[PDB]
Amino acid sequence: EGQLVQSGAELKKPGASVKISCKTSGYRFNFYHINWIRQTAGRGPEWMGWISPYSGDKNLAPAFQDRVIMTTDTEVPVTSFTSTGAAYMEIRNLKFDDTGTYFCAKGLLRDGSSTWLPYLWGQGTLLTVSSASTKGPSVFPLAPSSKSTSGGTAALGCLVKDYFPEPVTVSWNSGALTSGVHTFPAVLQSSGLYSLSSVVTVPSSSLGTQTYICNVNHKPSNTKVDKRVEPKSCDKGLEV
Amino acid sequence: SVLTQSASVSGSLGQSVTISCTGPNSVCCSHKSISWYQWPPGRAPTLIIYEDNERAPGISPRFSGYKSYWSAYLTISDLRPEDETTYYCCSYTHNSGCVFGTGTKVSVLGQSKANPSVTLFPPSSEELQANKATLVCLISDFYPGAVTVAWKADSSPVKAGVETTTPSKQSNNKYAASSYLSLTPEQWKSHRSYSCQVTHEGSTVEKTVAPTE
Amino acid sequence: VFLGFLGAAGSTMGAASMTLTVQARNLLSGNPDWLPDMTVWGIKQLQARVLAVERYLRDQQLLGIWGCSGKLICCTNVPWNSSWSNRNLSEIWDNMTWLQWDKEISNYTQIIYGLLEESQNQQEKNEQDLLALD
Amino acid sequence: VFLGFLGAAGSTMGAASMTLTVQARNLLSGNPDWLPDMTVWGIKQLQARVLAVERYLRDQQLLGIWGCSGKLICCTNVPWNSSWSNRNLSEIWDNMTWLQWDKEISNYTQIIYGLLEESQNQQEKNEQDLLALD
Ligand SMILES: *[C@@H]1O[C@H](CO)[C@@H](O[C@@H]2O[C@H](CO)[C@@H](O[C@@H]3O[C@H](CO[C@H]4O[C@H](CO)[C@@H](O)[C@H](O)[C@@H]4O)[C@@H](O)[C@H](O[C@H]4O[C@H](CO)[C@@H](O)[C@H](O)[C@@H]4O)[C@@H]3O)[C@H](O)[C@H]2NC(C)=O)[C@H](O)[C@H]1NC(C)=O
Ligand SMILES: *[C@@H]1O[C@H](CO)[C@@H](O)[C@H](O)[C@H]1NC(C)=O
Ligand SMILES: *[C@@H]1O[C@H](CO)[C@@H](O)[C@H](O)[C@H]1NC(C)=O
Ligand SMILES: *[C@@H]1O[C@H](CO)[C@@H](O)[C@H](O)[C@H]1NC(C)=O
Ligand SMILES: *[C@@H]1O[C@H](CO)[C@@H](O)[C@H](O)[C@H]1NC(C)=O
Ligand SMILES: *[C@@H]1O[C@H](CO)[C@@H](O)[C@H](O)[C@H]1NC(C)=O
Repeated sequence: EGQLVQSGAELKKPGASVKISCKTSGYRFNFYHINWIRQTAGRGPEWMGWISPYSGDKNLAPAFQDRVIMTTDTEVPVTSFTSTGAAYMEIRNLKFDDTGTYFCAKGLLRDGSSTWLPYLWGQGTLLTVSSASTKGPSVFPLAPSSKSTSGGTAALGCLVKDYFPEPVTVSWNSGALTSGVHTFPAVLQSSGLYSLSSVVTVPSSSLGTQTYICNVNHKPSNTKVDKRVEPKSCDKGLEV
Repeated sequence: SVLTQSASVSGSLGQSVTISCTGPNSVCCSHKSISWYQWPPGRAPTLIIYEDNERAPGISPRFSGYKSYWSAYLTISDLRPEDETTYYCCSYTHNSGCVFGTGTKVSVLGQSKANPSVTLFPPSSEELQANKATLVCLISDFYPGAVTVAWKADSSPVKAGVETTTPSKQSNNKYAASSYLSLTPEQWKSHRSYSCQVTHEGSTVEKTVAPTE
Repeated sequence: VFLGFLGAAGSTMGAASMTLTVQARNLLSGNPDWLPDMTVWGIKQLQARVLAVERYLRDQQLLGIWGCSGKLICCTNVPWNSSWSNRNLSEIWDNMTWLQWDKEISNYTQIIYGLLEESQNQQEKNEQDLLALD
Repeated sequence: VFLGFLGAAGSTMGAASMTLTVQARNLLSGNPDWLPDMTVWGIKQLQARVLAVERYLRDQQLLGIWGCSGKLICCTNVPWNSSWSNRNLSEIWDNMTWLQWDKEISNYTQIIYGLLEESQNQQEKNEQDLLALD
């Protein structure tokens, strides 16, 4: 029942350093090794290294012997079988090849030939090594569109445009709407801009009984945009 | 990665499929343990085969492994629609870390094809306040991973401001993509109708809007 | 590794199997010498160390009625049931403690004793009697 | 058929042999819990359940000194004597109870224990020692 949580998204410059957390729960933190593996589009995935919270024994890749430093706290036992530890990792000498999604995971077994093998993975943490600046997004509403004229389904969403740092998560009506929520990936402009959209398929009869507000939460820039999509349609297939 | 796998692998419905995994003399894929990873790109992967032909708990016995003297093999019986994703192999020891391979994309065909859903959007009034214009062409629920999108201003081709995404797998075992067209208010006012054409491998869906309507 | 009495309570079942004599030798003889003759206080601890040997003899009767009898490791002929802990090998002996094991078996543990006392010696002995005449 | 504890007291010896564990499991553990500390009344029942285990251990010593040792059915190498119950097979196991059997054997029962304790392990063990060197 180990439900691990990593750190948040951060933006850094080349040659600087960044520290990523790896908070655990639901299992004995000192009973398993903690692996760390990255995923960069330049060289695919690469195993970075594992560490032992119990015996204090770490093991890195010879390419990460100088720039990666992994630390662990002592576990905080909640019950006789549950503890809440933490595993941090600092990486220095940031280059362009160290841009991607990083992971920490739980060791496999406590004894045998494959003990440290990663079984329970974290959700991940994306890092972008760039000398550019943090720029907030520009959030627009989307006009409703017909999806099935005979069925009567509308499609309305929000448009996040032109943000340089890490991507953004969006909720609907303070997270009260999950049915029909479909989120599109970001773009890559020639200047290095990222921009995406999100949409939801709403009933055409749901125009005087429900209200749809999209909530954009850009964390590296520490901004939030709450937009109200107008129920007035403009697609000729949707007014019916 | 000196650990070389198969290039790109397809398959049929309800049949078997085989994926290779081998490499360098140091990496002879012999006195070392081999594991397999089902990797949905951008989501949570899954361990299916560990240290040898022994599979992970909960894995259906449709999967199996084999280890020769110079390479490792992955065998998949009874191909399912949810098996259509990329797999990876790793070689390791008890103390060394993981060594990923080149990769092997898997495409299980013989399934029911999907008629696409292509929808066209104009810029709204708030974007008319922003002095820009963006046509939105959304594509979803199409089976083959290949689409070609063309933008036509008054049925005349457009090359600047044309952006088209990559095919992305819908969680319902279908595919999804999109394409945008950036235009200026002068080029938005000086035309009659705008067209987004998506040429399918067996059809073609075109949507036409107009700034006057 | 020894680690003394109960040293492998949190280790794997395989590593804990390496210290069976250690847990066995310290449970039966915690000998108190009751040479002083003190009236009402002796009956309580005497009842205690008598119920101790009563429980020990109950365990010994359970380990004698089965085909197993040596106070050691032993194998039987009752097949393991897939309904009981749907797990493979090496998953049990290398990432599990005897405590959690008995906890997961506690739901189905009561019928295993019956399958060991009846499906074995109530038929194994009878087969031994009808196959020892030739 | 089970018929519970002592269910086959009037049945044949063959049918009664089908319920050995039933009579064996209920004689050793009639466990009373003596947690309350009551003065003069505890010594009587304590002496009772101590003499119980003393008699049980006497029976276990008698069943250990013989070539038999498993608390089950067992065969020996002492021949049956025609003077003891001049009866054929199937006449005993199909028209006789263990009560009447022990009654008829009670006249000659005392020497059978001696023939089992001396004519067996006082010579079987010695033959085992002088035939295990090769
Ligand atoms: C309390 O709980 C903790 C955490 O669960 C346990 O710690 C784990 O202990 C096990 C063994 O008991 C560890 O498993 C082993 O890792 C060893 C690491 O190896 C070597 O090399 C480094 C240098 O990089 C040295 O520093 C180190 O000392 C070692 O020399 C492996 O060598 C072990 O392998 C053995 O078993 C295989 C079986 O296939 C043999 O083939 C090998 O030859 C070798 O004999 C083993 O894999 C594990 O790493 C520990 N940490 C975890 C799980 O996070 C404690 O043991 C436990 N204590 C008690 C008393 O229960
Ligand atoms: C031990 O690890 C394996 C694989 O990581 C897991 O399936 C199993 O449930 C673990 N054991 C326990 C008792 O959780
Ligand atoms: C396992 O147990 C179930 C129910 O207890 C029973 O129906 C089944 O026959 C058993 N199987 C084996 C192989 O013991
Ligand atoms: C091994 O595990 C698989 C999947 O959990 C299960 O189907 C199979 O019955 C198990 N086999 C044994 C022998 O436990
Ligand atoms: C039977 O017993 C009698 C007297 O007890 C004895 O004389 C005789 O030798 C015995 N025979 C056998 C075969 O034991
Ligand atoms: C049982 O029956 C047989 C034959 O009818 C008889 O010889 C024998 O004595 C009987 N058993 C008893 C104990 O009387």
